[PDB]
Amino acid sequence: DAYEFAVDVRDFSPEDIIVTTSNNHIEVRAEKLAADGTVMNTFAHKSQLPEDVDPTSVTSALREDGSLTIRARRHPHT
Repeated sequence: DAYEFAVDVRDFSPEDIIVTTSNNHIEVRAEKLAADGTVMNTFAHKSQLPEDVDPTSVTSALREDGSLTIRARRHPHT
């Protein structure tokens, strides 16, 4: 089984969407610029992964409905 959550990136461009991970957190972040290029819109979704989720297995899939799907596999205890 894997661990996944969704992010709302509907009004942003793929270039500005960024996924930053580390030992126990994932950080999705985007920002939409105007014609000139001034930031008119930005957010930052910073998650706190469980201890069994491997942060190096994080795949990301943008879909046509404007939702970003973060996905990481977990090695549960046995």
